[PDB]
Amino acid sequence: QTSAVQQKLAALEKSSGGRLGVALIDTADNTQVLYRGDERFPMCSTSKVMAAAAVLKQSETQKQLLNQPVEIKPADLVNYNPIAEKHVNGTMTLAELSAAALQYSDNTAMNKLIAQLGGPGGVTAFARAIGDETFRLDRTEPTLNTAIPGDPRDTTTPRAMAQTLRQLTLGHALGETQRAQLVTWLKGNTTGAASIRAGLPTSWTAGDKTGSGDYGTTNDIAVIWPQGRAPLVLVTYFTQPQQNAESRRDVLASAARIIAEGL
Ligand SMILES: CCc1c(C)[nH]n(-c2nnn[nH]2)c1=O
Repeated sequence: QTSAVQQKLAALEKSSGGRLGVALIDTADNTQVLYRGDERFPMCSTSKVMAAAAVLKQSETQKQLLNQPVEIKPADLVNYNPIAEKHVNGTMTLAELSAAALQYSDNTAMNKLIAQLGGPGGVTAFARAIGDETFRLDRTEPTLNTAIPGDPRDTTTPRAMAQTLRQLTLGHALGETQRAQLVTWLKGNTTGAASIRAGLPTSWTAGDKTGSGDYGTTNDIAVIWPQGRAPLVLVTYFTQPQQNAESRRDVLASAARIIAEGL
Protein backbone atom coordinates (compact mmCIF):
# COMPACT_ATOMS: atom_id res chain seq x y z
CA GLN A 1 0.00 0.00 0.00
CA THR A 2 0.92 3.66 -0.46
CA SER A 3 0.26 5.89 2.55
CA ALA A 4 -0.47 9.64 2.55
CA VAL A 5 3.06 10.22 3.85
CA GLN A 6 4.54 8.03 1.09
CA GLN A 7 2.49 9.97 -1.50
CA LYS A 8 3.86 13.27 -0.15
CA LEU A 9 7.44 11.93 -0.23
CA ALA A 10 6.88 10.80 -3.85
CA ALA A 11 5.72 14.32 -4.81
CA LEU A 12 8.77 15.83 -3.07
CA GLU A 13 11.01 13.38 -4.91
CA LYS A 14 9.40 14.20 -8.26
CA SER A 15 10.03 17.94 -7.80
CA SER A 16 13.59 17.34 -6.57
CA GLY A 17 15.01 15.81 -9.76
CA GLY A 18 16.73 13.05 -7.77
CA ARG A 19 16.13 9.83 -5.84
CA LEU A 20 15.00 9.97 -2.22
CA GLY A 21 15.15 7.24 0.44
CA VAL A 22 13.50 7.57 3.86
CA ALA A 23 13.15 5.30 6.88
CA LEU A 24 11.44 6.27 10.11
CA ILE A 25 11.15 4.19 13.26
CA ASP A 26 8.76 5.64 15.83
CA THR A 27 9.72 4.05 19.16
CA ALA A 28 6.30 5.02 20.61
CA ASP A 29 4.89 1.94 18.82
CA ASN A 30 7.90 0.57 16.83
CA THR A 31 6.09 1.32 13.57
CA GLN A 32 7.95 2.28 10.45
CA VAL A 33 7.49 4.56 7.48
CA LEU A 34 9.61 3.68 4.46
CA TYR A 35 10.15 5.32 1.09
CA ARG A 36 12.53 3.35 -1.16
CA GLY A 37 13.42 1.70 2.14
CA ASP A 38 15.12 -1.29 0.52
CA GLU A 39 16.99 0.55 -2.23
CA ARG A 40 20.72 1.12 -1.85
CA PHE A 41 22.18 4.60 -1.48
CA PRO A 42 25.78 5.77 -1.02
CA MET A 43 26.29 6.51 2.69
CA CYS A 44 29.07 9.08 2.35
CA SER A 45 29.92 10.57 5.77
CA THR A 46 26.97 8.92 7.51
CA SER A 47 29.24 5.86 7.66
CA LYS A 48 31.28 7.71 10.33
CA VAL A 49 28.62 6.65 12.84
CA MET A 50 29.33 2.94 12.24
CA ALA A 51 33.10 3.47 12.51
CA ALA A 52 32.85 5.46 15.76
CA ALA A 53 30.42 2.89 17.17
CA ALA A 54 32.79 0.03 16.29
CA VAL A 55 35.60 1.74 18.22
CA LEU A 56 33.22 2.28 21.14
CA LYS A 57 32.52 -1.46 21.05
CA GLN A 58 36.26 -2.20 21.22
CA SER A 59 36.52 0.18 24.19
CA GLU A 60 34.12 -2.02 26.18
CA THR A 61 36.99 -4.44 26.81
CA GLN A 62 39.73 -1.77 26.93
CA LYS A 63 39.08 0.97 29.53
CA GLN A 64 41.93 3.12 28.18
CA LEU A 65 41.31 2.69 24.44
CA LEU A 66 39.64 6.09 23.94
CA ASN A 67 42.76 7.72 25.45
CA GLN A 68 45.11 5.86 23.07
CA PRO A 69 47.20 8.23 20.93
CA VAL A 70 47.26 8.02 17.15
CA GLU A 71 50.00 9.78 15.20
CA ILE A 72 48.84 12.36 12.67
CA LYS A 73 51.41 12.84 9.92
CA PRO A 74 51.35 15.42 7.09
CA ALA A 75 50.85 12.50 4.66
CA ASP A 76 47.67 11.42 6.52
CA LEU A 77 45.76 14.59 5.65
CA VAL A 78 43.10 14.07 2.99
CA ASN A 79 40.52 16.48 1.53
CA TYR A 80 38.73 17.77 4.63
CA ASN A 81 40.57 17.89 7.91
CA PRO A 82 39.27 20.82 10.03
CA ILE A 83 40.41 19.21 13.29
CA ALA A 84 43.24 16.86 12.29
CA GLU A 85 45.22 19.62 10.51
CA LYS A 86 45.70 21.29 13.91
CA HIS A 87 47.41 18.22 15.33
CA VAL A 88 49.72 17.23 12.45
CA ASN A 89 53.15 16.01 13.65
CA GLY A 90 51.49 15.26 16.98
CA THR A 91 48.83 12.83 18.17
CA MET A 92 45.07 12.67 18.74
CA THR A 93 43.32 10.15 20.98
CA LEU A 94 40.67 7.78 19.63
CA ALA A 95 38.08 9.82 21.56
CA GLU A 96 39.33 13.01 19.87
CA LEU A 97 39.23 11.29 16.48
CA SER A 98 35.69 10.00 17.10
CA ALA A 99 34.44 13.45 18.14
CA ALA A 100 36.17 15.09 15.15
CA ALA A 101 34.72 12.55 12.70
CA LEU A 102 31.20 12.76 14.10
CA GLN A 103 30.84 16.43 15.00
CA TYR A 104 32.94 18.05 12.26
CA SER A 105 32.95 15.30 9.58
CA ASP A 106 36.77 15.22 9.65
CA ASN A 107 37.96 12.76 6.98
CA THR A 108 41.45 12.17 8.38
CA ALA A 109 39.76 11.32 11.68
CA MET A 110 37.51 8.82 9.89
CA ASN A 111 40.52 7.17 8.26
CA LYS A 112 42.15 6.69 11.67
CA LEU A 113 38.97 5.04 12.97
CA ILE A 114 38.89 2.74 9.95
CA ALA A 115 42.58 1.86 10.48
CA GLN A 116 41.90 1.08 14.16
CA LEU A 117 39.29 -1.43 12.94
CA GLY A 118 41.68 -3.07 10.45
CA GLY A 119 40.32 -1.41 7.31
CA PRO A 120 36.88 -0.83 5.76
CA GLY A 121 35.97 -4.52 6.16
CA GLY A 122 36.43 -4.19 9.93
CA VAL A 123 33.64 -1.62 9.96
CA THR A 124 31.46 -3.99 7.90
CA ALA A 125 32.29 -6.83 10.32
CA PHE A 126 31.03 -4.71 13.24
CA ALA A 127 27.81 -3.99 11.31
CA ARG A 128 27.26 -7.74 10.87
CA ALA A 129 27.99 -8.33 14.57
CA ILE A 130 25.12 -6.00 15.54
CA GLY A 131 22.66 -7.57 13.08
CA ASP A 132 23.09 -5.30 10.06
CA GLU A 133 23.40 -7.54 7.00
CA THR A 134 23.08 -4.68 4.50
CA PHE A 135 25.75 -2.08 5.36
CA ARG A 136 29.04 -2.33 3.51
CA LEU A 137 32.12 -0.16 3.78
CA ASP A 138 34.59 -0.88 0.98
CA ARG A 139 36.84 2.18 0.82
CA THR A 140 38.46 4.88 2.95
CA GLU A 141 38.03 8.65 2.73
CA PRO A 142 37.73 10.35 0.30
CA THR A 143 37.00 7.69 -2.32
CA LEU A 144 34.04 6.25 -0.38
CA ASN A 145 32.16 9.38 -1.62
CA THR A 146 32.24 8.67 -5.36
CA ALA A 147 28.53 7.79 -5.05
CA ILE A 148 28.27 6.33 -8.56
CA PRO A 149 24.72 5.28 -9.45
CA GLY A 150 24.38 1.48 -9.35
CA ASP A 151 27.69 1.02 -7.51
CA PRO A 152 27.17 -1.15 -4.41
CA ARG A 153 30.39 0.00 -2.70
CA ASP A 154 29.94 2.01 0.49
CA THR A 155 26.16 1.72 0.47
CA THR A 156 23.27 0.72 2.67
CA THR A 157 19.46 0.90 2.61
CA PRO A 158 17.34 3.38 4.59
CA ARG A 159 15.60 0.50 6.42
CA ALA A 160 18.90 -1.07 7.51
CA MET A 161 20.51 2.16 8.66
CA ALA A 162 17.45 3.21 10.69
CA GLN A 163 17.37 -0.15 12.45
CA THR A 164 21.10 0.00 13.17
CA LEU A 165 20.97 3.59 14.40
CA ARG A 166 18.11 2.63 16.73
CA GLN A 167 20.07 -0.32 18.14
CA LEU A 168 23.18 1.82 18.65
CA THR A 169 21.58 4.89 20.24
CA LEU A 170 18.46 3.56 21.97
CA GLY A 171 18.99 -0.22 22.12
CA HIS A 172 21.72 -2.52 23.44
CA ALA A 173 24.17 -2.85 20.56
CA LEU A 174 26.66 -0.99 22.80
CA GLY A 175 27.23 -0.98 26.56
CA GLU A 176 25.35 1.73 28.49
CA THR A 177 28.37 4.03 28.90
CA GLN A 178 29.25 3.69 25.21
CA ARG A 179 25.67 4.27 24.04
CA ALA A 180 25.53 7.44 26.15
CA GLN A 181 28.84 8.61 24.65
CA LEU A 182 27.59 8.03 21.10
CA VAL A 183 24.42 10.00 21.84
CA THR A 184 26.44 12.81 23.41
CA TRP A 185 28.63 13.03 20.30
CA LEU A 186 25.66 13.01 17.92
CA LYS A 187 23.81 15.67 19.92
CA GLY A 188 26.91 17.89 19.64
CA ASN A 189 27.05 17.68 15.83
CA THR A 190 27.92 21.02 14.19
CA THR A 191 26.83 20.25 10.63
CA GLY A 192 23.14 19.37 10.88
CA ALA A 193 20.99 22.49 11.16
CA ALA A 194 20.07 22.66 7.44
CA SER A 195 19.17 18.97 7.03
CA ILE A 196 16.66 16.77 8.95
CA ARG A 197 16.60 19.19 11.93
CA ALA A 198 15.51 22.09 9.70
CA GLY A 199 12.24 20.22 9.06
CA LEU A 200 11.45 19.60 12.74
CA PRO A 201 9.57 21.77 15.23
CA THR A 202 12.03 23.95 17.16
CA SER A 203 10.95 22.48 20.52
CA TRP A 204 12.29 19.03 19.54
CA THR A 205 15.86 17.90 20.26
CA ALA A 206 18.03 15.62 18.12
CA GLY A 207 21.45 14.23 17.34
CA ASP A 208 22.50 13.56 13.75
CA LYS A 209 25.23 12.80 11.28
CA THR A 210 25.17 14.36 7.80
CA GLY A 211 26.87 13.18 4.67
CA SER A 212 27.46 14.38 1.14
CA GLY A 213 29.38 13.28 -1.91
CA ASP A 214 29.45 13.21 -5.69
CA TYR A 215 26.21 12.97 -7.70
CA GLY A 216 24.86 15.68 -5.39
CA THR A 217 24.49 13.03 -2.72
CA THR A 218 23.01 14.62 0.40
CA ASN A 219 22.31 12.48 3.47
CA ASP A 220 21.39 12.71 7.15
CA ILE A 221 20.69 10.15 9.89
CA ALA A 222 19.13 11.31 13.15
CA VAL A 223 17.85 10.28 16.54
CA ILE A 224 15.07 12.66 17.58
CA TRP A 225 13.33 13.43 20.88
CA PRO A 226 10.04 15.11 19.99
CA GLN A 227 8.28 17.25 22.59
CA GLY A 228 6.10 14.89 24.63
CA ARG A 229 6.82 11.82 22.48
CA ALA A 230 9.05 8.73 22.61
CA PRO A 231 12.18 9.08 20.39
CA LEU A 232 12.25 8.66 16.61
CA VAL A 233 14.98 7.38 14.36
CA LEU A 234 15.00 8.98 10.90
CA VAL A 235 17.22 8.34 7.87
CA THR A 236 17.01 10.53 4.77
CA TYR A 237 19.19 9.73 1.75
CA PHE A 238 19.22 11.66 -1.53
CA THR A 239 21.21 11.32 -4.73
CA GLN A 240 21.07 12.86 -8.19
CA PRO A 241 21.80 11.78 -11.79
CA GLN A 242 24.72 14.12 -12.62
CA GLN A 243 28.18 13.72 -11.06
CA ASN A 244 28.57 17.44 -10.39
CA ALA A 245 25.09 18.04 -8.97
CA GLU A 246 24.75 20.52 -6.09
CA SER A 247 23.86 19.48 -2.52
CA ARG A 248 20.15 19.59 -1.61
CA ARG A 249 19.93 19.71 2.19
CA ASP A 250 16.55 21.43 1.77
CA VAL A 251 15.15 18.19 0.31
CA LEU A 252 16.10 16.35 3.51
CA ALA A 253 14.49 19.12 5.58
CA SER A 254 11.33 18.76 3.48
CA ALA A 255 11.30 14.97 3.95
CA ALA A 256 11.65 15.41 7.72
CA ARG A 257 8.85 17.97 7.77
CA ILE A 258 6.54 15.53 5.94
CA ILE A 259 7.46 12.81 8.47
CA ALA A 260 6.91 15.13 11.47
CA GLU A 261 3.52 16.37 10.21
CA GLY A 262 2.48 12.74 9.56
CA LEU A 263 2.81 11.78 13.24
C1 LIG B 1 35.06 16.49 2.19
C2 LIG B 1 34.02 17.58 2.36
C3 LIG B 1 32.67 16.94 2.59
C4 LIG B 1 31.88 16.01 1.71
C5 LIG B 1 32.28 15.47 0.36
N1 LIG B 1 30.72 15.71 2.33
N2 LIG B 1 30.70 16.37 3.57
C6 LIG B 1 29.67 16.31 4.40
N3 LIG B 1 28.46 16.66 3.98
N4 LIG B 1 27.63 16.47 5.10
N5 LIG B 1 28.44 16.00 6.15
N6 LIG B 1 29.75 15.90 5.67
C7 LIG B 1 31.78 17.11 3.75
O1 LIG B 1 32.04 17.83 4.79
